[PDB]
Amino acid sequence: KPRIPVVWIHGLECTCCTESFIRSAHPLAKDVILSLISLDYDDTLMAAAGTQAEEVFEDIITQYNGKYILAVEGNPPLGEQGMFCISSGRPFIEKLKRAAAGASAIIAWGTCASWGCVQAARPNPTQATPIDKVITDKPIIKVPGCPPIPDVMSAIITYMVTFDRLPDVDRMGRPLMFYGQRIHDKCYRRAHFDAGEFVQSWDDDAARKGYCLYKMGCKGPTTYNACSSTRWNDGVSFPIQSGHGCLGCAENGFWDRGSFYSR
Amino acid sequence: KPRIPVVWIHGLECTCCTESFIRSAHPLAKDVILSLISLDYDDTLMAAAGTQAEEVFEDIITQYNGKYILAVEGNPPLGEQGMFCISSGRPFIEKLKRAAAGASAIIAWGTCASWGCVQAARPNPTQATPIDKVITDKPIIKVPGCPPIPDVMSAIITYMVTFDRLPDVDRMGRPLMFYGQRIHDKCYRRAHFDAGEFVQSWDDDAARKGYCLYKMGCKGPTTYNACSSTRWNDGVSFPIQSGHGCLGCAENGFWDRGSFYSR
Amino acid sequence: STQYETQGYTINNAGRRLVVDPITRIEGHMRCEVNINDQNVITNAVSCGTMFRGLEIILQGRDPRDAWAFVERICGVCTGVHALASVYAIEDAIGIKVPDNANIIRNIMLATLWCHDHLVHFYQLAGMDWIDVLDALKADPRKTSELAQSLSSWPKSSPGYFFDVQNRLKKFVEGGQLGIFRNGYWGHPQYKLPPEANLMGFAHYLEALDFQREIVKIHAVFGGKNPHPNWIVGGMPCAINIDESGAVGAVNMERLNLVQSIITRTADFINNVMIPDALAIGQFNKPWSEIGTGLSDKCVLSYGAFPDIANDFGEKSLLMPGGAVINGDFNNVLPVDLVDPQQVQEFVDHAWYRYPNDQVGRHPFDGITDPWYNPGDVKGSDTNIQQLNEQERYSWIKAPRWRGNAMEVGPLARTLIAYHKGDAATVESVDRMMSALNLPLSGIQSTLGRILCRAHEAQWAAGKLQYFFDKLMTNLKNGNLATASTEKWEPATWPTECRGVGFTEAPRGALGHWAAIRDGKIDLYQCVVPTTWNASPRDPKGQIGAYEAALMNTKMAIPEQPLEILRTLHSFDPCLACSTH
Amino acid sequence: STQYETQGYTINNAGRRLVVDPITRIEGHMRCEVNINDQNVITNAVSCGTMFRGLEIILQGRDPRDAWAFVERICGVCTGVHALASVYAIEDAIGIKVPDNANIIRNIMLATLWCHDHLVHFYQLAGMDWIDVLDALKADPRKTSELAQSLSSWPKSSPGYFFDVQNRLKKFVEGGQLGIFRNGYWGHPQYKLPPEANLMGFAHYLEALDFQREIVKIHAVFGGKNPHPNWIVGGMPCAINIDESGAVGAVNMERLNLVQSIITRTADFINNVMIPDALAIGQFNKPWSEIGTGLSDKCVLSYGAFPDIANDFGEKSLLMPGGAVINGDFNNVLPVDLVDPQQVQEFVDHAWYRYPNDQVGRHPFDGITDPWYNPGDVKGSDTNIQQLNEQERYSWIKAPRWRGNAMEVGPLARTLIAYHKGDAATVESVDRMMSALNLPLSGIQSTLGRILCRAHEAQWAAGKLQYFFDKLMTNLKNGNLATASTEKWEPATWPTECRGVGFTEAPRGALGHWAAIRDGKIDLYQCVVPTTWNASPRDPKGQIGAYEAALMNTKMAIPEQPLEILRTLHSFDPCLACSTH
Ligand code: SF4
Ligand code: SF4
Ligand code: FCO
Ligand code: FCO
Ligand code: SF3
Ligand code: SF3
Ligand code: F3S
Ligand code: F3S
Ligand SMILES: [Cl-]
Ligand SMILES: [Cl-]
Ligand SMILES: [Cl-]
Ligand SMILES: [Cl-]
Ligand SMILES: [Mg+2]
Ligand SMILES: [Mg+2]
Ligand code: NI
Ligand code: NI
Repeated sequence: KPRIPVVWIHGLECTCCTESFIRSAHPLAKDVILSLISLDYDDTLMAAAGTQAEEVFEDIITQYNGKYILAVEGNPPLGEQGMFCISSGRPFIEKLKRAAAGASAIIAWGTCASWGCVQAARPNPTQATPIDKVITDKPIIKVPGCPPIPDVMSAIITYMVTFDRLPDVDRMGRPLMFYGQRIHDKCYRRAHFDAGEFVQSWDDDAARKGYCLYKMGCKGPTTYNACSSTRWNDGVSFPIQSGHGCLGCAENGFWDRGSFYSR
Repeated sequence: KPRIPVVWIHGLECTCCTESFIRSAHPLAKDVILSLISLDYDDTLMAAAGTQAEEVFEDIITQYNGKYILAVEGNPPLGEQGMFCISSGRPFIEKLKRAAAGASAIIAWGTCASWGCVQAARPNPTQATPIDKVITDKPIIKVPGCPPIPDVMSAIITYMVTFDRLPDVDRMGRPLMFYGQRIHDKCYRRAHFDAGEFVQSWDDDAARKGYCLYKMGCKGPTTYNACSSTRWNDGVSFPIQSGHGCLGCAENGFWDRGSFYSR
Repeated sequence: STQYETQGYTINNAGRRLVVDPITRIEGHMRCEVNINDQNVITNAVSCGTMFRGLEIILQGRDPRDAWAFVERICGVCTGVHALASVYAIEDAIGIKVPDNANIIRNIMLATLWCHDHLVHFYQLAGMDWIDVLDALKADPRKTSELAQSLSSWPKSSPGYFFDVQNRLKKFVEGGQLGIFRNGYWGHPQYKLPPEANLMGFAHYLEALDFQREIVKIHAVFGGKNPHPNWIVGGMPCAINIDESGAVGAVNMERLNLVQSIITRTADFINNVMIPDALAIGQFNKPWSEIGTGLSDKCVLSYGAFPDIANDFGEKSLLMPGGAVINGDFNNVLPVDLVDPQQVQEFVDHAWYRYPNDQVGRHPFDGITDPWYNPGDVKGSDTNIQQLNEQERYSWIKAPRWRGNAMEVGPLARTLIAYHKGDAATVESVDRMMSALNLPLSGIQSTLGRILCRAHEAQWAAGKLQYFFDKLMTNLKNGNLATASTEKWEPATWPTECRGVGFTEAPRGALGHWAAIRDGKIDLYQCVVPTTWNASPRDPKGQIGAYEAALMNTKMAIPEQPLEILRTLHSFDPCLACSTH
Repeated sequence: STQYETQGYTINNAGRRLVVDPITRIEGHMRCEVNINDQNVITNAVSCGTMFRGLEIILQGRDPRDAWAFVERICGVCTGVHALASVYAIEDAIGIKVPDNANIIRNIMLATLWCHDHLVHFYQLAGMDWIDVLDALKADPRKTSELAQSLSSWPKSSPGYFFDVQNRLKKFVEGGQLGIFRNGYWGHPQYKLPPEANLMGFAHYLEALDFQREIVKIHAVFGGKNPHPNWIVGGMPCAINIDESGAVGAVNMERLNLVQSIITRTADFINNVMIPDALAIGQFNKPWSEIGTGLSDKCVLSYGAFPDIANDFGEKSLLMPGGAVINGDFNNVLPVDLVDPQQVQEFVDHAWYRYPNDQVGRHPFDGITDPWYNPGDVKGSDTNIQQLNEQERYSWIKAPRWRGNAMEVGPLARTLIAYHKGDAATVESVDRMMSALNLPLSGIQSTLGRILCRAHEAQWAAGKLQYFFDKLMTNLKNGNLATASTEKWEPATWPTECRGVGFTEAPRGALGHWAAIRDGKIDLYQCVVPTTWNASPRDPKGQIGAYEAALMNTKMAIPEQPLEILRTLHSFDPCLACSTH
């Protein structure tokens, strides 16, 4: 049977969302690409460059008008007439709008496309702007995190292909399945939090026993993500399990909510 | 250079401890066997049977007298003159004592060898008896659980070979590294416990949200093990994560502490 | 010495007595004794379970809802199957129907076990009876590659790979620490593989040891852990949440993805490693298609398993057929009823138990487990057995019979039953497999046949895994998430007095749990387990069980080296903890 | 049109103009323009970073302890390397020494990144420039097996395997949904692999895509997650507990076991898949040992990396040598000092930034990041560039120089530096590698050479992984567990005013972070990143950077199909997000 067309574009970004995607353990990114979707455009992985790449882009969005999913990594800058991010000699934002116009739905990968992420942190030199502030007439699924969990990314994809619909979302457009609860609502150190058992300086006795990282600045209490349950890299770890507090990296504006090491 | 000789014997058992050992993800049981130890006797895996197996047993405990580690799975029954478990036409307990006498140290695998496990539950028809009540003049490391976690078993082995010493133990002879804390001290559902958010009947809304299993009988609060941190089967799950309360399976007499579904 | 005739055999205990105690590369504890004549042919075979724990006693007075957890620890090898039989039995007693997804997940747990158990048995338990491990040191790596590549599409076949495996084995043995290979039967004339096939098989032994750990991840997802996953009366505790808040606390799309990944790799390993190895062993050991027939051409039994219609245990539902054949009449597959007191019975005249009348058999609803260690007139003493006395009590295993008939259970039994009831997939698979070996159908009724059917079943179960997963996903797509029925969870809702039967097909054969509930507590709990059948001692008519029959009439090249005995016994996959419970 | 001479090149912008925008199979956003003469030879090359975010601006006013987390997001491909440079820089400023285990773990994090980044670059980014994926459909599976087995002991080589891979690709393309292969350069005359080597390479592409995910589990253990692991100023937060209560809450023996398992498999994959594939590409593409030399025979730079003596960044400590060569004088490897205002400077006369005087270069401690989009007289408009004007400002990338010299950085640079400082392992390795291809040493100074050195480095780093792990375990055996120094964690302990430099060798080359702290906050933070060097625009003397130089003088078979340009650019592993930050 035909596989669902996906167009994956890139604005201002670090490429952490593409890298996360290819870490998928189940399904493997290999099998996603070969069997689950048609990844028809993707700057980081595709053979075609330059005019060949433009031809793929134009052909796909024309031929599958109204039928492709648009995945967006990174975000459009509004500064300098959009020429802080240039694609084919024009503002990235023009490519975003053209791609958005033909999509059935959009996936905003990561805190970049969802919220703004690091380039939108004070003082936001480029006027980096999240996708939903620019595209206002399309379903946008926000999949935040810097980056999101690999197996969350692949799970959302498999959900859309298997069930042939978008995940249900909270009021902010995040899939309930993985963003419905807080890190702190499923954190294996909560026993210590409840007991007032806290790491107070790095590598103290409390740290060597896996005590709670709240006094070290953990932002788990205000952060919605699946890290403390699903975990990272095939269930191997997550920030808190490896001894560092949650930064808040799935939440809007997390860079500017004060030092990572303060309350 | 020579690998450390290990003699692995079996009393009354279900073989869950051998099966757990071979599930090891890192190191693989294969590499443990080929490279880390010399598994010189083991009924479940060894080529030799009958008189050939007796010859291996006698040769190993003679040639490496004072130099081998004895691993014990299962336990001796004292009933019917010990002939509830017969090896080479004699009571298993005689084989246990002979093996113990030449060992440098003993590992009591599982709740069977550590405490008694299911055959020692009321009314203990066979007078199944844990190893430390029979062998009283040797270092015994208790590694309880029914069975213990695969990667805990392999970790204890790698510790002994790498560091050339026994793990430090609590007052019950359990390695501090993995049995120093309770399931409930590192359970990812503690947030729910602390908030009074409990499953009340199977597959209710609370269950579908991963609420705490205390009211369904979970014995995590009184059970020392690594299941809620290290988890099972290469970090894939543990009892509570898959929706069933802890049975208490690492604790002495857990079968006779009342219904698994009561407090 | 005495001689009598039973089931076409002449049981004669004159001549040299051989003892194999312990039997290794089985689960649990077994003793085997034979007599051989001057031609080194077995004229008498004695099967003795050398352990007992007493789960049926321990279960009395417990909560029925807790039963599954106790009986699961009957066995860590067939881990889960007793839990399944238990929840089936309690549900049957109380009158509980589980939701479809619970049923499907249970079928997944059982299919996972079949795959895992059959695979590990083939390589780690039986394999060294067929593969001469030390002979692999003589193989040519390139010829090994060429052989492997002629048999299979499996990627891992390079000369350098076989050289590395060979070098690993060489370094292992070079210090004289041979471990599990020490004092084996290497070089015995019944080892018939060329060195290249020994190196191919040994490589696969190591690959299987690695890979098996992955299969049970399906058990970890739905059941928390392996060994010894968790279950509930009323369904399964692994609540499902696909598309709602808190899915991180349940079986969600990422968890199901993990399960799918394991299913695919499991099928691939079985189909491309185990299946071709099973056929290769067949190819080099065709005489063993005529050794160890035992009861397999006379009497075979299946209860059936894998109900595809939730809560329906009838013929139209069970994907693995049930039925009984007696008297070598494979044209009359007979229906089995586990409530009928005239069908399944256990005798203890030759076992270490007390009955009011040891000359009759008791249906498990009338079962009694009153241990009585009484070996009578042994050579030696009651704490130092040199020779069991098989004219008296000689085992911790009860003697089950079906309508008074001694039956074989397990993969070969099931295959025969399914074949002769006309199951299309079974017929096609068996015909293909026997065609490939240029052997008649009858070649399957043998020690070699038991191993071939076990491989067939691993492939069958891997295919069924995908089928069940697909059915689960179909339900989820339709908004059907339920995993538990709790309307009758509370004791107050149960009948004051009720009884039930839970049955399935464990890896080793037909499994039944018979439970009686009274006043909220277990009144009686009786287990009849596959190895109880196969390893059975004799009955009041002197009839022999499947192990004793299969060992009868067997040639031994070297009496002091019991390779032929090990081959036949191992081919049944003995689980002695199961047998005795 | 104009012509001038620089660094032995004749820069001539007469003739046909070619534009490649976007450059794909890189990290981030790049535009390349060339002019070709009547022989289709490149006479002008223009390197343009088409993105900017402004991390150096964002970092002002932040806590120094938080800096690593912001700058890590300069790049998700070389994820971690900026965090490392950051903690190095802050520690250097404040005067912090970390415990040995922190240093070792940091070295492990960097070595892990080298292995991962080099591997994925080789297959997923550069690979399809050398492997004709569609031509793999023509390969013979058996010949493929034979080729693979002649090159490597890697297990996965069976004809059936190559057939299955080929059939997968066949079914993928059959329906016309070619995905990442759509509208590629397949069939271009510069594709020189035989079909069997294309199928071998494509199979390895898929194997590498799978396997790369495993390497970063090391980052997950010590750093919580990948991409973008966590770090601290003062060491690492992954506290160690081996033999005490609560080891479940720390890096314990089971966690270290996982790490060891990943190291072994990583080394095995690199040594037996990537290394032979790199040599095979060399074998079939020997002319590319003479294409794309650029600055690699004139000017190369390494800062050095992997300090083996904790807190010592000197020559005797760094396992990866630092040094500079200028003017093609490889007999005089020069010392590098990152504090010397006369050494590292950045120019912006040809970049979209404001300086008080754009005719001078600023050392990063005097650096300025004041964005100024001013493309001047382009063909088109400010929002529709048809042709950059390389006589004025044409990039978001600053132009770094070392003592006024345009330098190449990265694996080839490091290899040349180590080689010519007389590092025994490097000399032996390079000599053997060039010997095997029957090429002179000079063949390494090339597009093909950059790819060969990258493979060499992946092998080197995999070896170093084990070395560092062994050093960690040695400390743990001696009871040395410390992972963090917190004496100067609190701002109140810091100098009111201080500054520092953190430097390392990222996968793509020499990396420096220059940080100035005042009153507990970042006063200035300036980054000069490897691709900033390599993708550099021109300076006031018109000198060209590594990309422009390497593209110069290159023949194109088909102007409209820029395969030669992609090959040379990809050989440097461009990271444009890094370049611009
Ligand atoms: S470590 Fe963070 S998320 Fe976990 S219990 Fe403490 S504050 Fe909450
Ligand atoms: S599920 Fe059990 S161990 Fe976890 S918080 Fe609740 S009672 Fe404690
Ligand atoms: N299979 C299995 Fe175990 C036995 N015999 C059970 O039931
Ligand atoms: N490697 C890498 Fe990224 C670049 N260029 C850095 O530093
Ligand atoms: Fe994930 S591209 Fe990396 S920065 Fe934070 S999401 Fe963006
Ligand atoms: Fe683990 S052999 Fe299985 S019963 Fe509980 S430990 Fe015993
Ligand atoms: S930092 Fe991000 S990765 Fe998870 S634990 Fe916190 S939301
Ligand atoms: S039942 Fe046992 S396996 Fe762990 S979660 Fe409880 S100690
Ligand atoms: Cl794009
Ligand atoms: Cl944000
Ligand atoms: Cl034993
Ligand atoms: Cl106990
Ligand atoms: Mg029974
Ligand atoms: Mg800079
Ligand atoms: Ni069993
Ligand atoms: Ni980068």
